[PDB]
Amino acid sequence: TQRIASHSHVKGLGLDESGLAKQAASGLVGQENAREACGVIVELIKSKKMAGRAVLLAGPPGTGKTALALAIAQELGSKVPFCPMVGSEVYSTEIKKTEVLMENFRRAIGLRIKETKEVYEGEVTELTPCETENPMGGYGKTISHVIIGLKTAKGTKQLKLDPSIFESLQKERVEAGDVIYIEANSGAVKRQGRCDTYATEFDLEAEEYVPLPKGDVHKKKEIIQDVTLHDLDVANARPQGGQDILSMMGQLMKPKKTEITDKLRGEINKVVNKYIDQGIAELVPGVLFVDEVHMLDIECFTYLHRALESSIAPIVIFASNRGNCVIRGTEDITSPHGIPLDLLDRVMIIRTMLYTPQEMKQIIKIRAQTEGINISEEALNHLGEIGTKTTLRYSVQLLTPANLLAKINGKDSIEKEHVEEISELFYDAKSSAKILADQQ
Amino acid sequence: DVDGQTEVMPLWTPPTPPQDDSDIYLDSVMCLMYEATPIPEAKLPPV
Amino acid sequence: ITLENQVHQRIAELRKAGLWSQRRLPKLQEAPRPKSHWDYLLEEMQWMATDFA
Amino acid sequence: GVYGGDEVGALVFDIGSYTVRAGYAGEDCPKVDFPTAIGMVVPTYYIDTNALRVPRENMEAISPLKNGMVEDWDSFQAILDHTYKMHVKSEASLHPVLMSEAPWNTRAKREKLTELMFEHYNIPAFFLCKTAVLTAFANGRSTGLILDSGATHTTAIPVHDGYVLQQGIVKSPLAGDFITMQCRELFQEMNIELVPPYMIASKEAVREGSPANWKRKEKLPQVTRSWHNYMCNCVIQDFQASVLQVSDSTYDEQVAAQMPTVHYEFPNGYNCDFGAERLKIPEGLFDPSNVKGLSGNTMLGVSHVVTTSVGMCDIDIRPGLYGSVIVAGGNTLIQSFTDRLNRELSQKTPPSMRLKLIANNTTVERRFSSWIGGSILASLGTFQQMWISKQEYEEGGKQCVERKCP
Amino acid sequence: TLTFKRPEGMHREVYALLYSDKKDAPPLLPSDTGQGYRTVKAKLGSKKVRPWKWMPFTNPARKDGAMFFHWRRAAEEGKDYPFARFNKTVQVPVYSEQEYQLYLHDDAWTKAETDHLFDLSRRFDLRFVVIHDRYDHQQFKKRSVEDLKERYYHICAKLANVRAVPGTDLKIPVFDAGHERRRKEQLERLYNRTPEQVAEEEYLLQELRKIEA
Amino acid sequence: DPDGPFAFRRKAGCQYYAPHLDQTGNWPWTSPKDGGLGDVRYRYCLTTLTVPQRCIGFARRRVGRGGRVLLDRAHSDYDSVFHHL
Repeated sequence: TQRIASHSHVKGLGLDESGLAKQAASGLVGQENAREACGVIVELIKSKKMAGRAVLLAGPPGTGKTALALAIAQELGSKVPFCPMVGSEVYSTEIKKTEVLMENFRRAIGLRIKETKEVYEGEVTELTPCETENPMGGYGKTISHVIIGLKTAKGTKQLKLDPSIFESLQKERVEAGDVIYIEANSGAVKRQGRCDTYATEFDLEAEEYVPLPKGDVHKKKEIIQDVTLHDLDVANARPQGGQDILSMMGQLMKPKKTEITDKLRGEINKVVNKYIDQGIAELVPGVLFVDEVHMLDIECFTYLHRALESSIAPIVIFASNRGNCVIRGTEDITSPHGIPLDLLDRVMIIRTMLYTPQEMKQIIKIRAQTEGINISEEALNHLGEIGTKTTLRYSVQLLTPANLLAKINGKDSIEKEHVEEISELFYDAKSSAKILADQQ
Repeated sequence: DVDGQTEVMPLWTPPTPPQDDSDIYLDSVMCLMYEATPIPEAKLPPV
Repeated sequence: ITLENQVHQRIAELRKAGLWSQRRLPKLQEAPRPKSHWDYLLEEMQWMATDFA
Repeated sequence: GVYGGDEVGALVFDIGSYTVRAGYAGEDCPKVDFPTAIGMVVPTYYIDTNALRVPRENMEAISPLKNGMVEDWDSFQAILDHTYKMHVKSEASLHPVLMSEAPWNTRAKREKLTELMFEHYNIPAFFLCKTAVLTAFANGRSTGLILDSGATHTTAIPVHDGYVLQQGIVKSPLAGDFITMQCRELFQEMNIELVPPYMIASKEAVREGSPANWKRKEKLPQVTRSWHNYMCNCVIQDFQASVLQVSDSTYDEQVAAQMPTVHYEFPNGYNCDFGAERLKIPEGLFDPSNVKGLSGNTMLGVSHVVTTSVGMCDIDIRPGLYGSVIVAGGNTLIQSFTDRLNRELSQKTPPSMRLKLIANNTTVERRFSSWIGGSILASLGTFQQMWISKQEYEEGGKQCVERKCP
Repeated sequence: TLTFKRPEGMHREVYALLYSDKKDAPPLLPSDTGQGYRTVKAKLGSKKVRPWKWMPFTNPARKDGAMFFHWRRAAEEGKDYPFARFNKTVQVPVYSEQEYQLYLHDDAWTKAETDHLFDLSRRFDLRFVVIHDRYDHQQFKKRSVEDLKERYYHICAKLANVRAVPGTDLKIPVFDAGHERRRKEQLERLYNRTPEQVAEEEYLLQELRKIEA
Repeated sequence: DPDGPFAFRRKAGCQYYAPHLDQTGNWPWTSPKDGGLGDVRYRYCLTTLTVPQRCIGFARRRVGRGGRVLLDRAHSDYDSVFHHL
């Protein structure tokens, strides 16, 4: 089976068609107001009209604010990009902090390129030149066409090509029985190999007797590939051409990250707009999720002031649990959520609440179902009491050890005795901290 | 087709003689005017 | 609308006369029979006629 | 398990008034097809076209058949001897024979035929089947109405489960011979002297409607009137096959006159373009009441023959008859015969019954359906118990054919 | 491995006995040498045919023991003919003259008529239309209908079955001849309608169709 | 007597076949379910061969004389579409 993670039970926000929140749906329970707000945010993202609008998820630890951001990802599907990052990831040794943020801003903007081409392929059979003697003058022998006959699986057809193909034709070194590839706009020939009909208990060739292709001799191919703007920046910044010595020199010296200039960003935006206008590309603006945003420096926040005001920027989701805490990079400046007030004015704040014991019990039952665990009612009630006493996440963590303990004892379900034993083998942070006074 | 439900192409073979006995004979001409199977107990008259 | 009762009345006359084809009597089921030699011969005849054509 | 068919070395003979069809079972067409009419000199017999068409003194021309049944057994025996010697080219004691017979053949002729084949030719096995059943079998049908328009008769024969329903048969004499007589009357009306090919030594081309320019052979022997009439009818049959055409709807003279003409050249070089008269002549098959000099309005058209035959059958099988109308015979090969028949039957069949004519319009399928059905039947492995054996004949005599060949 | 297609996305199929249309393409026959003889020269050359022979055979379910000839492999000479397994006979009852005295002739039938009926039933496998066609109406009067023969065959079979079995009861061989007679009479009365009456029925059915919906 | 003499007076122990009222019947062959019994041995269906010759259109499988298995074929107006489909 697939491995079970902390947020694997989350499948969506569980909202009505009207956008109101069900009490329990899609793996989430409670946080109805926050989930309704997240519903509004997914509608905002799907509208694709807005750039740089930002959201802060704020509340105590364990209130599922990380889960709501992942629920937003599930509602949007795999088409829309969703870039998760931690605030501590900006501290790179290779590039400056503001470059890391801009790389992740661009990673969240997607692009579907839908280029089309039409081709001809199959086994060559003719290599037949036409002839008309003279080019209306003093003459030897003139061809005026080249007849090329292809057959692959469905049938056979003859093509009277331009005579100019002949140079490229022996440049590719084709002969009868080979199989080729020719593109319609350019007429550029490419040799793929020769058919498997001259194979099957011959073998011994590096070219491979490539099999006789399936389908019609004439094909129209529609290729769709998904790509981010950061991928375009990285690809266009480098000299990838192997024919230059400095490219293969790049192999030995380390290919570190580099601080991409705004000129390249502008040119890539220009060509992307040209592709969009001409109809070859479709833009898919996405989401950047910055959890543990309090770890960022004052420089990072002050750069985000400009970055969020851009017309190119994606929707950004921040998450924090700090109270009135000192801003990193400052000496003594306190602010709510460990974030400056100037950035806090630029975000819409979604509050998350502490859970009731019934909600804790319901979440514990959901996690037990997700982990493939059968738990009795009294065991579930005792585990909910433990979660009320210590923490939801701690009580959730005790399910799998208790199930293992029951399996060791031959039983198929968790009773109260197993959770009681596990709660004394393992300790929570508060109980251990009280013990630290005893053991200094 | 759909989620499975595979079919095998029929083969017209010679009459392949019988084993044991069964109600095999069917008057194809009578099927031009009447159904192939008898009416169930939805017959309206009691008797 | 007034001729609806007339339409019902004329249909009743046809039913009494036995001319209403929707009220045909059903075919009595005779005793079932296993297929005989001649039936298999006719099946083989159909098969061979298709082969010939 | 089992296998498919089985081939047993059988022969199939289908003898009509116009031609004799014969061959080996398992083949899809008759091997040979030569005229049934033969010469007699008195007796010495001349059979097949190469010997028949040569003029000869005092040679009469006859047929062995009358009303689809054998009358002259010596001529029939001569035809069979010729077929075995010159065409089949094999000894008769080795090959089973399946023979076609008329639907209305009497018992005595069946007994006489069985006695002939077993005692004279010493064949090892014999079977006798009717034309309609084999015509149905050639099209893969066990039930259906056979419409056979040959030379002598136009007959509707209902068939059900491989058996002819004899009480549903309707015979009419309006067939190819009647059409030949009407063509003779037409040429007499047009003052067209008909010269058969044997009298012509040479000819010269002439204009439309002008007198012929031809030289008569001087070395001819004096020939009987029967052979001369047969030779003339051979010309008129080509005229039938070429020129005649059935009207798609009921004949109107003003509509047929506007149709394009058809050119025909006679053997002596006389030629003319034929107009509405080529469509007026075959209309008598469908509406004989308007025919000139015909004996009374009592006789039936082809469509009325079909409907009368179907109506004389049991009500349960009439859907199966109208749902398979199998048209057969050489006289049905006149142009637009089948379309006219289909339209007329559609106008007369009840709407509750679906009408379906079998697609059969080729010379081979129309003329040789009975032979093809005989070959099919003799090729079945299930059929091989149904032969009358020589032992069965010697034990039970010639009467066993009534029990074994219904 | 090998695919045939009956798609929902196009949704059509055709049926035919011999062929659908004169424009139908010819069938595809098996062949080994389609790719040339040199492609398969070793495969054929590494094998030798089993001999065949033109040979006598017996028992197609014949009573006379006559031996006909056919082509089969020479190793298969003494095998019984496969097609004899098709020789299935209809189970028509038989009776003696003593037993006929309780199949008593109704003062309408005779012993000769009943024997003629059962002979035709045995010969034609209870195809009662064919038996009716072949019935000797001249010697035994116009019985006709097919129901008066079906019902007498079936009552004789019911009485015979009741005699010979120590105890039973029988449902479906209770032949209701009057129902069949009325059915065929109704079918005949519908058959002989003129086209105006059929048009009248169509008009009335269309009126019911339009007024009920 | 609504139906006159032709009322369906049932008899005990008998079984009955209903008539075709909505659509006229037809044979087992040349006859889909839109008209008659569709015995599948007479049915042609789209078919594809492992040798690269494509969809051959509508076809049945039939055993011929000699034990040889053949493929019948039926004309369609969309055969040009079934080819390069």
